[PDB]
Amino acid sequence: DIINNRRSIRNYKGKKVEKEKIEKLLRAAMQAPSAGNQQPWEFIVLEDRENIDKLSNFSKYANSLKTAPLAIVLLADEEKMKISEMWEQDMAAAAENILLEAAYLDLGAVWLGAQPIEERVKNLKEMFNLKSNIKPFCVISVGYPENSENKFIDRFDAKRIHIEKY
Amino acid sequence: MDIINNRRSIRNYKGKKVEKEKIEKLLRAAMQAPSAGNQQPWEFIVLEDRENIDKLSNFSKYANSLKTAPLAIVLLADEEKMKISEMWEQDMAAAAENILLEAAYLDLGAVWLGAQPIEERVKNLKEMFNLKSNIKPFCVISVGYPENSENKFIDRFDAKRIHIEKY
Ligand SMILES: Cc1cc2nc3c(=O)[nH]c(=O)nc-3n(C[C@H](O)[C@H](O)[C@H](O)COP(=O)(O)O)c2cc1C
Ligand SMILES: Cc1cc2nc3c(=O)[nH]c(=O)nc-3n(C[C@H](O)[C@H](O)[C@H](O)COP(=O)(O)O)c2cc1C
Repeated sequence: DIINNRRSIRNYKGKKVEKEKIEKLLRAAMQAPSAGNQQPWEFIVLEDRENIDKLSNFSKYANSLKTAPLAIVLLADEEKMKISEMWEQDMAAAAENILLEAAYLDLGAVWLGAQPIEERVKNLKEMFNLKSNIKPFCVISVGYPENSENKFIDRFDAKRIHIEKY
Repeated sequence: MDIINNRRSIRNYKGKKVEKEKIEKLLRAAMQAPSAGNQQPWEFIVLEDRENIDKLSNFSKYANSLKTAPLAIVLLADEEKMKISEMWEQDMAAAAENILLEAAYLDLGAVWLGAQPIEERVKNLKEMFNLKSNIKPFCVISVGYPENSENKFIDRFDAKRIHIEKY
């Protein structure tokens, strides 16, 4: 169900995400596959609404943060990268696990892209005073959904399937 | 439902073919992934020909799982579908993760075989399938019924990775 029903939800109720749910989101992230099992992820968890609202300024497409009770900033540590070529993929897998787990827990979430847009990456580095080795990846805003639902939109397209050869 | 915890990289498979219905479900799962701009840039080559699958193992030094796999899915992205080309690898990674999770859900084993951005691997996949310039190899996923490995929970949680409010 969660693969079909997971949606980008950008509008939230007032109430906080339970600490037990926050932990489950982070556990889900850390179960992602990673190149070389390098597990390069670090996470900043925000519940301070003043700071979440400020964080909404990191990009032009991050307005969901203005009502979010929770934000999770996904970062990768260069020093942990055995296979630096594929760190974005590791982080994307972790992000997708968070999104799916959020839907499982009846939460709404949306992936707010950062890497590799320089102005976004720079904003996140500055906002969190990040060391040179700590690379911003994305922000996930999370809350209980307002009006929007985790409901199935059927995106299947058989034209994307090539049998044996392109 | 414990699929996020139990999904493992499975690199050795039984000879049993993956049922047509399960193949379709894997591809459906891929296509439900989020994507920047909703650009949905993905294309898939599905292989069940064992000679072609074995040949495909040569694309990388880390693709030996294909030598026993009854199914391979090559993930590709089309430049001409990209509205936000800066993020296409992320879209494709989300699709790959959906495949892997759906595989575990269906009692299958799978492993992500990285390609992009390793030039030799991408070049080998382009050549093997004679791809158009705009069709970019992303990865290969080998899939089958597990031989001597399991989808089981290896707990990778590390609380030191969690920073509260600030780094
Ligand atoms: C981007 C990426 C590329 C990967 N490439 C390979 C690969 O080429 N060959 C391989 O055997 N495993 C590959 N893996 C699988 C990882 O080695 C595996 O996820 C890691 O060892 C953790 O084990 P798990 O998947 O069981 O959690 C890749 C994983 C990721 C996310
Ligand atoms: C790499 C990536 C970056 C994204 N960046 C943003 C973003 O900055 N702001 C936003 O509102 N949504 C963002 N999204 C969410 C997409 O717009 C969304 O996945 C797409 O419209 C499909 O809708 P769905 O998630 O409901 O399936 C991003 C998604 C991906 C995978």
